Amino acid sequence: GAVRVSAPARLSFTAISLDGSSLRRNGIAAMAVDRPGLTAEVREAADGIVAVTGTAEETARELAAALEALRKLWDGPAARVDVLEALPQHSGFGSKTSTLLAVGHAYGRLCGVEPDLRELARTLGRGRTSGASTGLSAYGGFLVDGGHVNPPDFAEAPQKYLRVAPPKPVVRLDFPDWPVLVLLTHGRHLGGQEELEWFHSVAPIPAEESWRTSHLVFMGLAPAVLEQDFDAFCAAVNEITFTGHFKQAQIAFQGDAVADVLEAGRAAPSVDAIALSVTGPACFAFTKRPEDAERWAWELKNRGLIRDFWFTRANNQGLATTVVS
Amino acid sequence: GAVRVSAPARLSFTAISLDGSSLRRNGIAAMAVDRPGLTAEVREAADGIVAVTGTAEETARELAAALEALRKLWDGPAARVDVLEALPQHSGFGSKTSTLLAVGHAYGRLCGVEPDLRELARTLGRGRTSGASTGLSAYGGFLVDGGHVNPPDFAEAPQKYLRVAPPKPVVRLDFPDWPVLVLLTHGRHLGGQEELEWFHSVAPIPAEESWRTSHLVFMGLAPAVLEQDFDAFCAAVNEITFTGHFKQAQIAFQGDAVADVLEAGRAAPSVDAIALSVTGPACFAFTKRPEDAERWAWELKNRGLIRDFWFTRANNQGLATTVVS
Ligand SMILES: Nc1c([C@@H]2O[C@H](COP(=O)(O)O)[C@@H](O)[C@H]2O)n[nH]c1C(=O)O
Ligand SMILES: Nc1c([C@@H]2O[C@H](COP(=O)(O)O)[C@@H](O)[C@H]2O)n[nH]c1C(=O)O
Ligand code: NA
Ligand code: NA
Repeated sequence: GAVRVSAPARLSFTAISLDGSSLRRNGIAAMAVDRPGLTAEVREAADGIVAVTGTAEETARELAAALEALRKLWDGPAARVDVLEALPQHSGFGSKTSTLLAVGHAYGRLCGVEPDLRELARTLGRGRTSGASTGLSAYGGFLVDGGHVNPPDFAEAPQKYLRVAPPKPVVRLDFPDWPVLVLLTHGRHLGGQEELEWFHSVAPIPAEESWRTSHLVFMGLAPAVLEQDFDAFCAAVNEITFTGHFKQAQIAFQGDAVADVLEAGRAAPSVDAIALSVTGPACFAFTKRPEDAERWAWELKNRGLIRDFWFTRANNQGLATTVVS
Repeated sequence: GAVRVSAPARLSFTAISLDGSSLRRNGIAAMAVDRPGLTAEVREAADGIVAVTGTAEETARELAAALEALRKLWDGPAARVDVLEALPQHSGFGSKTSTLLAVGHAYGRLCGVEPDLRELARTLGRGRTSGASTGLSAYGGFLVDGGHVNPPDFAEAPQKYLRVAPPKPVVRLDFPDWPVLVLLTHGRHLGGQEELEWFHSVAPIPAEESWRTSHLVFMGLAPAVLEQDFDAFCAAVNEITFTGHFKQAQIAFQGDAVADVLEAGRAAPSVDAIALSVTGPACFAFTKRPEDAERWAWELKNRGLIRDFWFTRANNQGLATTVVS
């Protein structure tokens, strides 16, 4: 037998609370989509040897380590995982957390265990700052996690904390039946030390900017999703993309390759709103005229301003498993 | 037969978005408690004449009008409602909405109808600004509604809007198993035109203040509730009570009678946090030392600084109905 697992990608709108005086830090607004997706089959390894196929080396080593640990934890068989459809690594799709939880849950099912995904996340050391991928793995839809309570020492040295349980979702909603335009831009994958050094230049952000981001997320995005108000939703997405303090810093860190696409989407009458997922290269867009947006993205792809584009829709469930032979 | 309905009071922490440039207006953070409570019995009026007992005149006239309308709407019998336990009127307990929805739903049950409470609210003209009482009637617990999308004209004349469907809850959580100390202060019930004139002096509030209130609510109160973090919860409640721009204006409008109690609660080591519900007179407090807080409130009541006090707990369900004879 095999356990077949499917999971959605995570698209992130913004991180919220990154100032040096707030009661809490982090917080992520995010949604789940069908494409790109993860599709993987977990079965007993014939030779009793853990085996991983169909991912980049970093994720494959990490899946092997996860399977060797869960094998010891649940006293299960050595597993092979064949990843038939991989989430693109370090592209703004939340691939590591989404894949570790999907495969872990699947191996869990193979072991006759039904794991808590927040616990599995903890066990595999995921969602230290973000609860987005962890929550969407469980629920799908649109979600905002409440990040982490800040300690009394926080105001003194905000840089030590900002950088064991993943934040639970303070908002979880079904995403309306609106199509999502995914835009794969030209974008570098960021340099670990270049990134840490970049983050320590931008953060802590002004307190007022944390507050405005909470306001745009909780009193902009989230009610628009809940009330299925397309115009309200797009107004909030654009306010985040084009005015969000931390988002602006992410766009500038990625540079012209992403900025040119966001400005093109804003300019285009076929694109009602557009966003950068994390630091990309994945951007995502909303349109009440997808026929027009298709034609717009096809020309950007021809010109070589983007590498690729596709329409997808929200996943309002999270991961799914089937037994197959 | 009779339908016996019980419903919790609504305690309000703060209104959120009351500036002249925000994507949305209003928004309420609130919770449901057992005491004060509503307890009412709805039966067929023997003489075929609508009858209301056990409330103040304003609410009684309004319940009669509601029963005469729902009678016509659902083609039901003339009802009598005996309100055995009334929510105190205009005291910060959300009595009108809570009572209209409880009695309407009960009469509904008498008519063999199961009404949508948001629709019933609309029908009876409730939750024009607040969704707090409407949502807590349905769910109980702790909730934050997302208020109302602001029109394009809003930025021009914010005063026209600020002042048909009630806002749905963007956050709904179970309240943890913490006791709530209710403090009934000396407080005037506000003058309709004194209030409208007061509101037009304070609102619109600065944009930065709207943003900080969203931040304290969504990235303060709500995650603390979700994670059952008492110290985090109290830190957020106090930040709202003592620094909330709009809350400060409500305290100053009510004056010394409420301000003296809030300052006493803040000063008291037995009171970890305290809040004013709307403009009161009801305040409410949290304590990890309720034995000490009991002794503190007993002395304030003896001295005559408060009229009354009681402990209660959260109601995590909303209204409940039973059939009785
Ligand atoms: N910069 C991040 C992250 C980081 O990605 C990593 C994976 O996250 P998940 O896939 O577990 O959700 C985390 O380390 C988080 O810091 N998330 N959202 C953002 C954002 O800017 O919106
Ligand atoms: N100033 C209000 C109101 C008003 O009370 C009335 C009843 O509300 P519900 O009982 O339907 O929730 C509404 O008209 C609202 O404007 N609510 N919360 C507040 C607050 O300051 O927190
Ligand atoms: Na556009
Ligand atoms: Na105190």
